[PDB]
Amino acid sequence: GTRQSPINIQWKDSVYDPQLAPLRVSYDAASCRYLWNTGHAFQVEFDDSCEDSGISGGPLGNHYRLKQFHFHWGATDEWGSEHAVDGHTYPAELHLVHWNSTKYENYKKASVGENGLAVIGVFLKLGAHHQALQKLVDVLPEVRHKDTQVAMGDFDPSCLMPACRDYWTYPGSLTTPPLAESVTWIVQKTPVEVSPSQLSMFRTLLFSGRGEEEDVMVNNYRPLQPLRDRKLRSSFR
Ligand SMILES: [Zn+2]
Repeated sequence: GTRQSPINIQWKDSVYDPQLAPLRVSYDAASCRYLWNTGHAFQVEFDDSCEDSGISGGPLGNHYRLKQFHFHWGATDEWGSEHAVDGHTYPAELHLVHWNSTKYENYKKASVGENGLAVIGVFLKLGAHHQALQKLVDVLPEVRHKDTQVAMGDFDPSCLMPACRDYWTYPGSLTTPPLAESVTWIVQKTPVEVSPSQLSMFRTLLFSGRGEEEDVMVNNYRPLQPLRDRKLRSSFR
C-alpha cells in the first residue's frame, strides 16, 4: 500500500507545522492488568473501560484511549528499532498504542478503521539504568514461552517517555498483520536511556510455545518503507 510504516525519518522531508496543539499525555496507572508474551513481543495490557486514560492534542482531533504498549528489538545493541532517524537505528523502540474511542465502538474495530489508532514511538538507547522499566524487566522470566502471562498492577506508561516531548508525525500503518493503514504516528525525537542488562533480558523471550523447539525472540522489527507522497510534520522548528 501507500501509507506503510515504519519509515526513515530524514531532516530534509520534515515540515514544521506551527498549527499543532500541544500534546496532552495522561494515563491512569490503576488501569494496568497484565504483561504477556504475544509470540511477536511482550505487551502490557490495560483495562480501557471508558476512562480519561489516553492522549489528546497534537495531530489528534479527539482523545484516544490507552489500550496497550509493546517493544521491538534486535539480536544486537547495534540495531532493533523499527523507525530510523536519517538512516540511524536504535537498539529498541516502544510502541504506545491508543485507539480512537470517539469514532469507533471498540479497539478491534478501531485498529483496522480509518482513524482508529494513534501510536507514540519512543526510541530506546543504551545508557543509564532505567528504574521504571525495571518493574517490567523483573517479570520477564515468567513469560518466556508465547501466550504466557502474569498479573500486573498500577503502572504509568508516561514513566517510559522522555522529558522533552518534541515529535515527528505522519500517516502510517501497523507494522504487524493485518498491516492496516489506520495509524497516526507520533514519533518522539528524544530517546530514553536504559542499561545493556535491561535490554539483554528482552532477548530471552521466545517465539515458540511450551514444549517446542527453542526459538529465541530477536530481530522482531519490520523493514523500512518509502515515505511516498505523505507529509512528515515536525512539532518543532
Ligand atoms: Zn509495534
